[PDB]
Amino acid sequence: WSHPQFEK
Amino acid sequence: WSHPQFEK
Amino acid sequence: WSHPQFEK
Amino acid sequence: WSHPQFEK
Amino acid sequence: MEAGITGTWYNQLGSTFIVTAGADGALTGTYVTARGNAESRYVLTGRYDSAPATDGSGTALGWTVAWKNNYRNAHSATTWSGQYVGGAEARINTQWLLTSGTTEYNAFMSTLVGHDTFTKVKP
Amino acid sequence: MEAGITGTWYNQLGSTFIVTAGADGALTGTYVTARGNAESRYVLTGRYDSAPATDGSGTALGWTVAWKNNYRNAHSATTWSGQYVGGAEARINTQWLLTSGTTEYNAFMSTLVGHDTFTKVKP
Amino acid sequence: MEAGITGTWYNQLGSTFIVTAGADGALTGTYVTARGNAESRYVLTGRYDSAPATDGSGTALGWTVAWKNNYRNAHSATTWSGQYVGGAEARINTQWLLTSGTTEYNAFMSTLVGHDTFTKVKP
Amino acid sequence: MEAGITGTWYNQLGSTFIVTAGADGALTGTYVTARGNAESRYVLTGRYDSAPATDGSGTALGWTVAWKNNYRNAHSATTWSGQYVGGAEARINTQWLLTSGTTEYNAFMSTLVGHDTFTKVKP
Ligand SMILES: [N]
Ligand SMILES: [N]
Ligand SMILES: [N]
Ligand SMILES: [N]
Repeated sequence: WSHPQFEK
Repeated sequence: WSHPQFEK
Repeated sequence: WSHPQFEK
Repeated sequence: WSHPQFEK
Repeated sequence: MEAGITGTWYNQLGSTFIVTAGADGALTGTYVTARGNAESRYVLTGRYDSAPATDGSGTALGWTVAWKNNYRNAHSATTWSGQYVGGAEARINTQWLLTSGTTEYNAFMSTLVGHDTFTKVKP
Repeated sequence: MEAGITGTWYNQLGSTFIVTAGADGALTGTYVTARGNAESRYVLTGRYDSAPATDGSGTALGWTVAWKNNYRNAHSATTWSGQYVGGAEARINTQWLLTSGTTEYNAFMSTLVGHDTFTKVKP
Repeated sequence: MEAGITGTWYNQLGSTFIVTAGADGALTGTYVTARGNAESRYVLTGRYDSAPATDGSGTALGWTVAWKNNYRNAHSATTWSGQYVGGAEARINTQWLLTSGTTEYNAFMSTLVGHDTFTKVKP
Repeated sequence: MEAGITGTWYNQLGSTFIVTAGADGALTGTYVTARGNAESRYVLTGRYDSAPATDGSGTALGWTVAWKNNYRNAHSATTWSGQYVGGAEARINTQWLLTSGTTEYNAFMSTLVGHDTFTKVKP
């Protein structure tokens, strides 16, 4: 779903 | 969550 | 050393 | 050819 | 003559690999997940070195399964890249990449990597 | 209907990917290295998702080239695992694994990894 | 003397890499995700070749970020493996592996792979 | 409190991993290749999740070895990305990337990939 490495 | 390659 | 995938 | 990570 | 790749291979987690190696370098056949029912069966296609080195350790090959059949669609594809090694301990050593179509490519859960060892008998 | 994958794709380093996506999920065609002569042409086979998500980012696919033709044999195979993304900036985003047959598998230079972006026009 | 690695590097997607290369081969510093607030800051440690080849293309290095700080914990770690290339187009070319702790290792979403190019100025 | 990572780990091919996991998420210690002499010893640094999920399968970590010591320099760096799993069958499951500095990055032998399982006792 979500992970800080790929955050916008 | 789920994917056929890893199904038990 | 060499391989076709990387040839110039 | 050779590299310490794979040495016998 | 005589690739030793044709036949049934088992990974260490219950999955099955049924392949024919054609004279020409073609791999064709069926990947069956551990569930081992009709829903679990997927087409595989790939290539192998039909003329490996005589000194060498093994026969380079690779194949692809797109995770879509008549029953279900996981909108993804795995490629296995590896080497067949013959002898009484026959093996296909692989590393794999699983890409999902749906996922924005430079986001979380785009491409997974792992490894699989295939043997002629189950563990 | 209408995969947008069929045709000619170019990576960023001079290589060419000529593929037909069949109704059924088959990929077939020819990989041409940057040298772009007869010696540089290799069979490719793979699979793709013939029914991608309508919301989704893209179409999962993969293919294999065994680096053997009528002219030469590098005793190796590369698999590309990736996703087709359509639109006026059409792309195939991939990661690849190159395995050499000859190399003892758990030694130096067994399996290489990298990435390739394919576009409808050269850089 | 003079590694050219010390300083601030930017990937192509908004993330920041602040590192000091010590005389000894140590990499230390801070990885900042694209959100670029306090919550987005993570410790990084790694190593580099403090005596690269004079002919060579570049300086081998790697580093790890465990995705835990004072604010949040994604129970995961990424490693970047790559090479620094100097000149007016200075670059760190990397491939990365993201492993999640929580995930049964030989299941879905255990280890992700991708690539990042770092430059001295943002895109 | 009590990571279970601190100590000596053995891979399946004769290599040794001596690490201390600090309160803070630091990994430090020494990687010893299978030759197991002074020349075979390299610094390792990395990170781990100092607060893993209580439900979870494991503890995410990674580390880097730059293949340079007082004796020799292979102008390269390996990163291991993985997960510690505790219990009487304690394990560190990893995948690794080996990058060479010297090699033009988008050429042959730039980045290798493989996997290593570490256990508390040799095979
Ligand atoms: N972002
Ligand atoms: N299974
Ligand atoms: N080329
Ligand atoms: N060894």
